[PDB]
Amino acid sequence: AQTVPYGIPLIKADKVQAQGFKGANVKVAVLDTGIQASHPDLNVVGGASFVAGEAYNTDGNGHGTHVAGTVAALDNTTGVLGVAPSVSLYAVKVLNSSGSGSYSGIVSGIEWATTNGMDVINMSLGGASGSTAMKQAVDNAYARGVVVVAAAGNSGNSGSTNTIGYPAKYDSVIAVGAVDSNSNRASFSSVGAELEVMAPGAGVYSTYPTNTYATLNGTSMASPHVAGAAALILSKHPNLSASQVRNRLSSTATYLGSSFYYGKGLINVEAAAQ
Ligand SMILES: [Ca+2]
Repeated sequence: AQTVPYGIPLIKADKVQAQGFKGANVKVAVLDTGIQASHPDLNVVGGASFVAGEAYNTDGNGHGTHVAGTVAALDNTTGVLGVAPSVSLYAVKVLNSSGSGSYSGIVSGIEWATTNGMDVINMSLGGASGSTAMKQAVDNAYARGVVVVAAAGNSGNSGSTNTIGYPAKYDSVIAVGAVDSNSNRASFSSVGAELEVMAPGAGVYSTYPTNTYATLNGTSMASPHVAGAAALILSKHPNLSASQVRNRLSSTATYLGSSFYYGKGLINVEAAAQ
């Protein structure tokens, strides 16, 4: 029995897939803690590790295998279902078993992604401070046609103090906030003027270490829904430029309220892709 997480139908991923578009030919790189490549519900085609002592194909934390699952859990008779199940998955390890990464490691991951022709980059990570190297790394990738997607942050909204993290804060990166199954903004979701779009981030079930599946909360779970949506949009319209894919996502987002808390609203892949 394959489970279908609320997240896929909520963003209308199921409608698009039913049309035949599943992300085939689109190269998606997941910049995270790696992925458990042996997971039976995943097909990791390659990648690289910029973390010392850990190869790219193992995940001693769980976070990367979970994010990876939301994007591409295989469409079959077992486990869960990804947003773009026929995508080419590349595991780029830039975070350690503790889920922490240095700027250089991340920067290497971004550069590797660009140099190796990836189509979409997912970054479910973020710090309080940026870096000039990271900004260059991300500007060039996007300018080279790569769709950059990152988690907005899990600092909630205490105050009126823009809590968007980096690299989400950068102009070339799409900042993704999180909503629950009722489409309401999850309390932990970062707010700020850079907040672009929302996606399911509360209570998302996906592939998890050592051939199992678990439920997690966080904007980190939200980002992969958008990365996969970009992959769907690209599989249906391969001649689109990154920003064009970007524009479809924002323009067709379902209005939820003030952008400071919701961006342009909840993504709708069917409207975005047509
Ligand atoms: Ca499956």
